Amino acid sequence: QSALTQPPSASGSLGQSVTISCTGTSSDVGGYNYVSWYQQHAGKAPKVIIYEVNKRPSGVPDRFSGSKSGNTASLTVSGLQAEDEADYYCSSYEGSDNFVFGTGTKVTVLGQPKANPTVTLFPPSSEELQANKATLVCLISDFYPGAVTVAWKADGSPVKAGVETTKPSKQSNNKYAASSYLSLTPEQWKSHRSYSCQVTHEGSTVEKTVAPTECS
Amino acid sequence: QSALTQPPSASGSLGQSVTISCTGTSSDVGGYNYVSWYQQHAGKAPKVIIYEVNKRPSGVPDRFSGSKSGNTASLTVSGLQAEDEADYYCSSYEGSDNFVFGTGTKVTVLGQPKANPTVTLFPPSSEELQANKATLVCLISDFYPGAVTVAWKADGSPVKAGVETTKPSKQSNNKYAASSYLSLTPEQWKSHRSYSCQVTHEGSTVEKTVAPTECS
Amino acid sequence: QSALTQPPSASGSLGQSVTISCTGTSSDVGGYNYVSWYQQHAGKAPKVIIYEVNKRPSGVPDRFSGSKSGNTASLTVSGLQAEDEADYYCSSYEGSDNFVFGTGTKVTVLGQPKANPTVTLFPPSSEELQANKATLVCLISDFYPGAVTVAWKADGSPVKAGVETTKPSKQSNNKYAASSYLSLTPEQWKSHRSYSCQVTHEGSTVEKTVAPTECS
Amino acid sequence: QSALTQPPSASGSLGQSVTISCTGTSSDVGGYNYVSWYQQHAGKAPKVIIYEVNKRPSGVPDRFSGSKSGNTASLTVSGLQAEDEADYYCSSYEGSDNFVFGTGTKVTVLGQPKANPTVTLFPPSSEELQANKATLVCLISDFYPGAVTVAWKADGSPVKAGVETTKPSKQSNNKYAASSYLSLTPEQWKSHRSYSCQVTHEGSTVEKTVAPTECS
Repeated sequence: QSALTQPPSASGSLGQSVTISCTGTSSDVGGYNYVSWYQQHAGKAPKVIIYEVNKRPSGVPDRFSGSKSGNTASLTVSGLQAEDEADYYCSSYEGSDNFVFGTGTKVTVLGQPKANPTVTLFPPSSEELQANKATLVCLISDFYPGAVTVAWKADGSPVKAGVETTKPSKQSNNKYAASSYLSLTPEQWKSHRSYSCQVTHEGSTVEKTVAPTECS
Repeated sequence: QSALTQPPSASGSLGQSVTISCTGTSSDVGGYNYVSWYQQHAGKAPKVIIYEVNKRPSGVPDRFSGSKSGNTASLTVSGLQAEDEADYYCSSYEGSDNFVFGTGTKVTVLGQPKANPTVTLFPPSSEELQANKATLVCLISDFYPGAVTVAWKADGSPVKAGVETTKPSKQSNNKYAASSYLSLTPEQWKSHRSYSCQVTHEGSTVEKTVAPTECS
Repeated sequence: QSALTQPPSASGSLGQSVTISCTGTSSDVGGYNYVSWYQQHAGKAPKVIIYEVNKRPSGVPDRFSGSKSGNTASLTVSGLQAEDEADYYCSSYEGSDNFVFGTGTKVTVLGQPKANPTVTLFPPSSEELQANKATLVCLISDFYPGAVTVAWKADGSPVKAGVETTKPSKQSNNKYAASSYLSLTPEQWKSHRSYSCQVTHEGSTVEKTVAPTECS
Repeated sequence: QSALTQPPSASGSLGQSVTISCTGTSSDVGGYNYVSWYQQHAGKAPKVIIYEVNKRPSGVPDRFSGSKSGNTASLTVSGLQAEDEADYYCSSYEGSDNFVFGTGTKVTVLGQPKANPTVTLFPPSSEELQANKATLVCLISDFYPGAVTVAWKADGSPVKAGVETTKPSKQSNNKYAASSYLSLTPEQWKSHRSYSCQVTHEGSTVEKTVAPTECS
């Protein structure tokens, strides 16, 4: 369906203002005047915090803003101490036996660290070399801002047919951790050059390449 | 506060029919209509799936209605389909632009086969150990239920303050499984005798010890 | 033969919602409509209670609908009301004047309070015994569940080939209880020491012995 | 609602023809041309055996008849060996968010005896004279044709406010048995003259009177 184009996590420094945008089509969000922005303060009941454009229900606060920028719907939060710490959802109204929601701009800043992802790439074992099950597993410990873009490449170009990514979590301090792994035939492996696991941030990134070969 | 009464949890089969009950004030669901429901599954953005009272866009197969007796507004999926089970929610106009919604349900639907669990662990590359440490990662690829525990054993005894786990899953509408990680350097590693991961799951315990696999 | 698939038994509460599923050939419920349902409770004459597919005359409060996904035509009572529990049935035109109907359901609805049982036995008039026999009759007036047994004891020991019982009930939408009868003449009577009726019911046993009551 | 006026049990002698009638109003059954007559061969799925007037589905037999006698709807069964042994239901179509069913003319003849009801009347006990609970219980053993009209009178005239009648049954040979009892204050009892329990057949009847009074 639609996508209502939303960055992943917006990560300020308390006493801040962010803009979350929401691109759709030109029809809706563009011409159309009905955008809605809700808040799931750690999921559950994402409340309507913004409706119409910059309109606001009653049992929702101030500090809370939003515009219909001739093609992008944007919410501007301007404070953010112990308010934005929510999942944020942008929704586009329209008359098609539907009405659009977008992707999840989640907010926080309450943590300690906004330190980086720790990735490693464990290319296939003997599960693969013998057991013939070609699994390269790409791992990410010690996060702080839990945001995991990951993209794999197959020798040069994108790769993504039989690859999974474990929605993330990590205890102890919290931080965050997660995985992404790919499973195919041996050869698809040993016949092939290299696999890349690049988790991404904005002012973050880390890339990694595992390549085929031999034993002792 | 404007809450929408609805149970926190639903159950059923896939042979008969399920009904979630969204109840409120005559204000919201008494003398007003405009009860929309959304299909959310923790991570995709909620889907309008009965609007007004029982009006439904491509997504309602058919007997996936809702109607509102008095102010007790129940949506029924007649039949029931092996979907994923999580959150359904109802919002009504409660009028003066201040929409409100009942939370919950989720589901307990037989008609999805329990699975058994499939492990992959990949401590290696084949240097890892001569030069530093790498780290041990265990991956249960799958098994339906999502009700488990993993331990790791160093030739017979659990090592300690040397373990990190937590997640249920991802997948699409398939299963639930996660991955464990221990840092064990070299001798911490092999000096360690040999390592099984111990997947105690639903009365069946499964597990793989790994020793000399070398390079894959 | 033209049968209408529907479960033989339904269950639920009175807090949520129940759905009975009437499924058949596209002939009946595929490309034809005209699925009517009747509320029968073993003794009153069945009541049309969703006609065509979800059209309903005074009797449907409201969310007491039915809809037909594909040919799986489910009727939902949203809410559910402490009714009596027994038979619901669906008939569709299956066209060429040869209507057909699914049988069953009945119900298992919490939301009706179990009762305890209340006995009355009346062997007498006050001559009965000097002149012939009369007969012993025991009446449990009531108690909700309807899951029991009655014995009769002649000062401690069950007499034999001297007993007749069987029934669940009547009442309106209240309870279930019945009445026992033993013919015991005179001496067969008092020569008999004294008679308790023994109502073994749902883990609680209740019972009344009767001796000298004389005339009432 | 309606009543669709139907005698209770029609009781031939095999190789016979009976007429079951169905009076309603003048509107329906009268003018109206839609009567329907179904068969519950010991309950469950009462099939449509007659529709329109004398029209008959396909998987139903011959021997089976029915007319729309300008105000009474009648079915004439003409054979009856091992066919009529059913509950029989007369139904009147009409356009009032309804469609009428009538009362239950049940059929049989397969038995041994078409012998009479055995009634007794156990007027209040000490439950009543002391316990102050005024219960006169009217009992009917050894039936063959299970048909129990019962009517109580209070000194002369009808009586029926707090009186029950246990839908009937009896094991051993079968036959049939049942009860009917009345519960009121002592005085309503001892202040009052007499209570009558008349079970009725057609070419049957039995009447019984219990009157108030004293002990030893």
